[PDB]
Amino acid sequence: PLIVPYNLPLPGGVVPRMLITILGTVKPNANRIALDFQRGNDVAFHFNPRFNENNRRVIVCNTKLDNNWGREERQSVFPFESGKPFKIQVLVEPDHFKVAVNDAHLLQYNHRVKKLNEISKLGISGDIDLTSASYTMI
Ligand SMILES: CN(C(=O)[C@@H]1O[C@H](CO)[C@H](O)[C@H](n2cc(-c3cc(F)c(F)c(F)c3)nn2)[C@H]1O)c1cc(Cl)cc(Cl)c1
Repeated sequence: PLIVPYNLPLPGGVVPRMLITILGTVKPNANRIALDFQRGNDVAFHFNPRFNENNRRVIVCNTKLDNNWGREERQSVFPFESGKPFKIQVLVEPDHFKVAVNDAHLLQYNHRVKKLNEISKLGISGDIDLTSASYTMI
């Protein structure tokens, strides 16, 4: 297993055709999970499942620039379930990050941070038992 919060360096940033795979299990009674692709202190892509936001389950996506969050992108579809194993796959594409959960397409997030070669970290945080975090070129 891996220790959470987890820091996975992405040497030289991300590039199109780069596939990142996170394997884990959501804790029972989980409240939140967050993936943070970072460009220094900026968060290029924050992918944040929320298990209880006003008693609803929602995925919140955003970008943080100079310490300020931007305009959120919300997804009704919520594939996660407390206490169950999951797989998140983030495929870096020319115009967006493509997220699939448990082999099902979930969302696309357009690149607001254009310097892909500077998004050199993925942080993994939240109410999970983290099993594996890696990348490969497809
Ligand atoms: C109300 N409000 C929010 O709730 C913020 O929305 C942001 C996305 O828009 C981030 O999700 C922020 N966030 C989550 C986490 C986090 C940390 C962990 F360690 C986790 F394990 C985890 F799962 C998640 N860290 N930061 C969240 O505070 C907010 C919104 C805007 Cl747009 C502006 C402001 Cl000023 C506040």
